[PDB]
Amino acid sequence: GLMQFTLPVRLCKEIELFHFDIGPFENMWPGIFVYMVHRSCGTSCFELEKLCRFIMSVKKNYRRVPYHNWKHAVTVAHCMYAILQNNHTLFTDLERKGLLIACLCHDLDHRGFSNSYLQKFDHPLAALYSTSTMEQHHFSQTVSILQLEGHNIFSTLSSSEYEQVLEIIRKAIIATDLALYFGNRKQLEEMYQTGSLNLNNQSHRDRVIGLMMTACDLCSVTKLWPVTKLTANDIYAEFWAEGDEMKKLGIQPIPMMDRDKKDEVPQGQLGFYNAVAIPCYTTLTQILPPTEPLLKACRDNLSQWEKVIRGEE
Ligand SMILES: COc1c(C)cnc(CSc2nc3ccc4cccnc4c3[nH]2)c1C
Ligand SMILES: [Mg+2]
Ligand SMILES: [Zn+2]
Repeated sequence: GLMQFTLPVRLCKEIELFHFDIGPFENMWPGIFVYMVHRSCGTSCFELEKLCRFIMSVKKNYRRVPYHNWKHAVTVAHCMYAILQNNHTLFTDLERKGLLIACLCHDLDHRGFSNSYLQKFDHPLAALYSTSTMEQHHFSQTVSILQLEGHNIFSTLSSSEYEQVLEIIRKAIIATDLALYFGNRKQLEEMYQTGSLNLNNQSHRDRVIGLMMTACDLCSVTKLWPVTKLTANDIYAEFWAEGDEMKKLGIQPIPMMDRDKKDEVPQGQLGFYNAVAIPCYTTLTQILPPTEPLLKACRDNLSQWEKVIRGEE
């Protein structure tokens, strides 16, 4: 009850900044997450025995893939921590509980392959879930782990609060399907400009939470340049393996996944920042002004990719 987690001084300070990197010491990541839950939610939000057992079961159900791994889960949860901390009063007690857990679980049991690859392969998950295939799988796995004896961190919620939190986590995880991001952001853009955006409207809150999930999920583009650049190696390591497997099915992959088109990475990064990253953090900054450091970090990184193209690095 009186047991806090404490980090070393450099981590205690930098963990509050949007651009924090959680470091290469895997054994510290669970404590970093518990620290963030305690400061974000309270030391009473969860029974520490059940939370610790939830964390270690979630860790076990992430695989050894280059990018969609346990480091990504904790990284995405840290970005959500920074958003919630910088927007103290805008979120309910249930939303703060649900969203950090949602981020930790958002890519559970990822195999390193896109929804398109599962469909073209004719993978069983593609028959079970026709759209947002992996994201429906990730939520399914989250419910499974919550139902293990000793793992139900929500047990002290009432029946209706339990149903509300699972529903927050479900929409939050579905919203990390990038196919759905584009329409979600256009709607939030119209609503903000015509002035109809209303944060007491549940359907509006849902949309805003969806954008927060895209922002946290893409947060490698908001780090210091050396982190952004080294994470891009892991992202393309997964993509190029998928392209290899497309060729095995007799299908030319899109250039993003074809290792033979490495040379076009810098130009592909520009398109991604201009079409997805910048618009995402711009709309998020309009709705939640204190998230501006993410937009500023994203624009810095766009500038670094432009310098790569101009041969300056
Ligand atoms: C997970 O989201 C991402 C993040 C965070 C960073 N980078 C990316 C990759 S963006 C990207 N879009 C394209 C389009 C054509 C390409 C042709 C040749 C090489 N790379 C390409 C590329 N990379 C993604 C998808
Ligand atoms: Mg995902
Ligand atoms: Zn993810």
